[PDB]
Amino acid sequence: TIQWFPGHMAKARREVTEKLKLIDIVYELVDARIPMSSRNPMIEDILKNKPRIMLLNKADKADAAVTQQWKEHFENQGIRSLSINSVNGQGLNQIVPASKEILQEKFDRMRAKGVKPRAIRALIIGIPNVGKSTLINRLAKKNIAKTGDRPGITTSQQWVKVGKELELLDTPGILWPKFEDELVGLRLAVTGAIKDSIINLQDVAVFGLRFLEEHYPERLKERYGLDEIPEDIAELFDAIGLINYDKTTEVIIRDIRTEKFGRLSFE
Amino acid sequence: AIKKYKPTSNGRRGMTTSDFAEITTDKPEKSLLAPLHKKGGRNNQGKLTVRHQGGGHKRQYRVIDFKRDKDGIPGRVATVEYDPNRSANIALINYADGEKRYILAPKGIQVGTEIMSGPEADIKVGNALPLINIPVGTVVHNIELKPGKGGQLVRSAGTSAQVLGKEGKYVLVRLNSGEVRMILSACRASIGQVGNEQHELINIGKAGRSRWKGIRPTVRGSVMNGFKTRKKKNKSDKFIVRRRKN
Amino acid sequence: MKRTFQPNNRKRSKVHGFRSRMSSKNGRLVLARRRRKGRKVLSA
Amino acid sequence: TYNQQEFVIVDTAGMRKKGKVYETTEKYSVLRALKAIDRSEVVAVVLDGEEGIIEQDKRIAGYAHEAGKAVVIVVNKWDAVDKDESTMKEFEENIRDHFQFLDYAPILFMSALTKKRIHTLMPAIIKASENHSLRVQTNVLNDVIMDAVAMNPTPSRLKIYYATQVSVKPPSFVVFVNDPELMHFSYERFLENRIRDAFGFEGTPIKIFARARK
RNA sequence: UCUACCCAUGUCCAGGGUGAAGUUCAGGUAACACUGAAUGGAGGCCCGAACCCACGCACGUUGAAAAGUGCGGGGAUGAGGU
RNA sequence: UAGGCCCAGGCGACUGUUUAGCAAAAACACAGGUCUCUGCGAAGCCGUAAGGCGAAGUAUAGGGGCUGACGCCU
Ligand SMILES: Nc1nc2c(ncn2[C@@H]2O[C@H](COP(=O)(O)OP(=O)(O)NP(=O)(O)O)[C@@H](O)[C@H]2O)c(=O)[nH]1
Repeated sequence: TIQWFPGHMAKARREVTEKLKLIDIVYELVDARIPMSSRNPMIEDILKNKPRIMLLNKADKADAAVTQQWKEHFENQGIRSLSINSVNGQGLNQIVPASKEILQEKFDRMRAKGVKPRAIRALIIGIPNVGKSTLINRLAKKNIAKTGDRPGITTSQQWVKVGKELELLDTPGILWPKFEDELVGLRLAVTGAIKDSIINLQDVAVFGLRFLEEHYPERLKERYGLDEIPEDIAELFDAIGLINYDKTTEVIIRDIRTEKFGRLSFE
Repeated sequence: AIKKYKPTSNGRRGMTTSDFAEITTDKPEKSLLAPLHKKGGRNNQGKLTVRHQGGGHKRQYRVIDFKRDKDGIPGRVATVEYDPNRSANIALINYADGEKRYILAPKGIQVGTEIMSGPEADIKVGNALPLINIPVGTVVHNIELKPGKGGQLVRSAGTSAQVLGKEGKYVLVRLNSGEVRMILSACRASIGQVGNEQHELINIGKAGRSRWKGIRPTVRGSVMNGFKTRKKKNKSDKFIVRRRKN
Repeated sequence: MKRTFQPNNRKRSKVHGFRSRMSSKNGRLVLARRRRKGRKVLSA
Repeated sequence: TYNQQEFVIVDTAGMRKKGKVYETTEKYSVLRALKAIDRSEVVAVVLDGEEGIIEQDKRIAGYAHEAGKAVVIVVNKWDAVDKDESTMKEFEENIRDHFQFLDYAPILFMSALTKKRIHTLMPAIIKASENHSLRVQTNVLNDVIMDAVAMNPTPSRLKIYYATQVSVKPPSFVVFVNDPELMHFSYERFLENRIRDAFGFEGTPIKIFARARK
């Protein structure tokens, strides 16, 4: 099925564990379209006795109501959460005050201990192909990290000193060694975060089509210059044209990630 | 005025050229020509002193007349021609006496105009007069510095100066670069502003056009692994009324 | 590949010739030294 | 006595260049001026505002710094040059560019002729008095050391084992290492900046000593 | 007299493509800019021999040669080669 | 004897130039932008000086720095 787990992912866990002490605060990036399935229990087990905040990046592509409901669900769960758009600063201004409020206890303890306040050390962690580096570049305004439109761009963790106020640690995305629930794997593959040359694209397209038919029948109706909802997939595939028998699957997955359709969420 | 090329190639994107709407001939006059070879920024020792120079199309010098001094003898403009040495255009004058000359072409010269230089000449474009005779408020060019020489100042393309005061034995003039200074009253100047005023809007558009014009590549000093320089006891400082502080 | 020596009679006489040596003082010193040693051929 | 506190002030007749001081034993007074620094514990260096930074001024400030004494850089005669916005930063920035070796020294502006901001000199002095004689806790000082070396794990490899303070004035510190030869002047300066940032330590020099594994 | 840059005078580039400005007729109009048609031959334009380079592989390394050979490759009317 | 073709990300706008003989590139240059000096025996340079380049040119013109097409933010 989906098994992608190279060696740099394995080394990332060891490096994070070996450099855990210096960390003051943790930011855990989670995609808004799939807030529950995008969490990583494997890295969460390592991460404990540390305050953290949930971040919902790529929030422009998801439905506002479901994202806000998920924000409430995280908030009353017992963890702080926020909705952010990395490409254009939407909620980026309200994270430094949150970090200050969270760490104020240790800050005042140290201040009364007799030392000058120092910079906040933050570690950014999450699954690949989420705004782990674009957010850093926006926060530093410098364009210092390398970004790309495919998973697996960065390969080594790096320190970034944002002024005299923040010390950020970046990290390559991490995936659990073995999947358990196939629906989560399908959703992850749809959203990206996988090399896409290791998986079966036809099953991804089938899942997308059936989810669309179940949830957004009107958006499926408008589609791209065709209006039908038959039982099979071959009706829509041969819209615009030997023609590609099923390579059009890529087309089906090509536009959706670019939001040719309207905003949607899978939850 | 300005012609824009269509982007038929990568090297023609944004390239603009002149129009040559004020040219009536394509051949110069054999009499007013002289050889002119190219130097590469070298000198009498052969060593290089000025960088970023050398190469380019061959040229031939045209003998302009910056001194005038041909009083009386009214002249008629015969043609306006293109000159490669300067940034302006030149005009050929067939003086009624018989001798032909070349002068700088002020803006607004039409073929057939009658020009005249001297103390009794009237105030119109193309005439030349001593600074004493011209009244306040006029726009002049081809300013002289000391009597007997020829047109040192304000003779590039689309540049003009102005007369302000008539203090005794001198004249107050403001130059192109906001300078204000006094000039000896016996010097000469020509009425009008130099033509070809749109010369500064031309886009070169390509790396080879500047090579044609004779400019060599410039290498930044970084990869080469506001102090005023005017003399502090220089003469002619008593003549500078208002400095060029811009 | 072009080797460094490409013979030419005019340039040889213009640079290493007798009159070129006699034009300046150092050339005259060279001629004097070669006369002192006794070389059969001098200048070029 | 100032603000119910007593004070002692000494003048030193100025100092000129060593090369051109070939006087008739009248420069014998300079030895007297040098003596006062040894008996003083706060040094005020004075520069003219009308004139730019002269090379001799940097040399004079060297003697105070090498003596381990608190320094407060002072400039006089603002009545000559213009007083305007961004004329504050013209000399404020220029001093930092040229006077790099001393950065802890606060910068004060006052003109004695017009008596502008003269009363502000002592507030600088009293603050500098404390920092030249201060001790930090041994527990706290050690806890800051390995935080610095962790984010900069580029010291075979030099090893840091211990750190503590010896003197009050100036604050001397000794670090026990496997070998002091591995210590690099670039890295030694790096430790000073972290200490100078962990606490105030403003307006006073600091010296770091290194001891072997023992 | 090799190589770097400059100065004055000569000389070389088989063939085939694409079709800018301008001009003429002209739907459009009251005429345009815009349709099309015809003419026109611009370009550090395209494919590619002579010529000039030197990206890949193999051989040779007491070599035919103290920087070459064989098969592919880049530029080829120009900031060109000689 | 005569072109293999199609998708997706970086980098550099393009044509060109570089370590003869290990590195042809993302490195250099480039068209455009911007800062600063210069009123003419100009400012800068080469020369001990005479003598020259800049230029027989004059602020829409020349030296010296920093960036580097053109559309949307600084
Ligand atoms: N629309 C949208 N795109 C976003 C957002 N954040 C990031 N992206 C897109 O995500 C890509 C860059 O993601 P990136 O942060 O580099 O992912 P990554 O987790 O760092 N991958 P890796 O760790 O392997 O380097 C770009 O295509 C960028 O446009 C967002 O909030 N909205």
